[PDB]
Amino acid sequence: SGGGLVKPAGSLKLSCAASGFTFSSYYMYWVRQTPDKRLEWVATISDGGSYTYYPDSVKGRFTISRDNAKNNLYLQMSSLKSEDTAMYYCARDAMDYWGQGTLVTVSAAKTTPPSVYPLAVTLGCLVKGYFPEPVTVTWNSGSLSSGVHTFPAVLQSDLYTLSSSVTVTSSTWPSETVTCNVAHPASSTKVDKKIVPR
Amino acid sequence: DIVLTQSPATLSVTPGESVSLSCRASQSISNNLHWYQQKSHESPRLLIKYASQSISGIPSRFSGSGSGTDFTLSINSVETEDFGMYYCQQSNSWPLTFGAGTKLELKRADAAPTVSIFPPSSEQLTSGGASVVCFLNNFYPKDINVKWKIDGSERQNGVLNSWTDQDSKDSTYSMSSTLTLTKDEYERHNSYTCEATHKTSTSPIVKSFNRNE
Repeated sequence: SGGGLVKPAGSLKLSCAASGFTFSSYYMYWVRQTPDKRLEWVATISDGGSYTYYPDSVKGRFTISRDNAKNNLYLQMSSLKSEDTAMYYCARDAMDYWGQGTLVTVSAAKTTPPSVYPLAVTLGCLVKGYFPEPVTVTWNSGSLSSGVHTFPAVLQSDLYTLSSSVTVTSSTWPSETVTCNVAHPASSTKVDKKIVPR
Repeated sequence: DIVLTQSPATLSVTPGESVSLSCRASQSISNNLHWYQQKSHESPRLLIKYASQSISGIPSRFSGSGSGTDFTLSINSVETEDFGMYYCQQSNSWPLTFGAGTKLELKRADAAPTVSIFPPSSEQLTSGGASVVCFLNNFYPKDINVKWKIDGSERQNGVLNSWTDQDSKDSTYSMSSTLTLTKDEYERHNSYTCEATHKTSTSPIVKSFNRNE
């Protein structure tokens, strides 16, 4: 935990709660995975915390640390750059994970709600120009899952756009209310767009 | 820095076939190489430590071999629960490095694309934007070719595409193509075409509509 959206140059402290082994007998790691799925080594910490190791990449900006008492691993990022955007994991030492991630996102961009446009078989939805990428689309409050295809959002310029398509039966459509359910947690936005004929 | 070149980037394989994934280090790395597995929406799993030492519990079908520069991770007879990413990482040089990875994908019969063109919603127009959306859905040979035709002439600029991972139910692919023009721009032409070429056919699938019906 400790993730989230941060503006370039910001600072942030990630944590890592261990249980199920002896946190003090192991060397810890911080490893990240960038959106383009590339894996990078961020930092290493000795069993007792006397030795630290970092690539040049984050040298002098990131600071790995731990609490053998409270069983905590820390990553203190400073002077964040756009390139630090990624999922961050921790692992015990060949790194043996146990972290489920925690997404850090460095961007100068401002949170902004989407706009939902109906698309009228196959219907579809158009969520356009929203920023903090987390968005959820379900049809008829999820009761209509199957034949659905939400496409990975692609960043236009400063905002995200994305499409979802449901393929129902033709006997069912205009005679039954079909609905696109968009939810943008990042700005407490929830929109219901009714796909209508003609 | 030691760069690890994995190959190939992706590999289509049927359940039951056996595979060998390569990971070549740009320097005698020695036995210090390791393989990881990553399935969709899950963090990495260490499969093999130090080249041939597989971790307790990992199924027998996985086996790693190598020294110096070429390391291979074989899987004798792939199981459904094996499709995902495979990364190798070394541990004897300075910046601890990783490979870009190999995506193991599940081979299936060629599946024909189901195409749909959707003209801009009136709500969007009232905003002054006109997004023409086209969905190419549930095809298999991932390689598909989409073209846009505005009043018969090819249109490359302003096209945005997006693909999906292999569907965990029918192992097909899907993709959406979006052509974005302004309202003025959009209202200057009549017919809009989304044209798709694929392995499943010699002649392209084409779907179209005219602005004034």
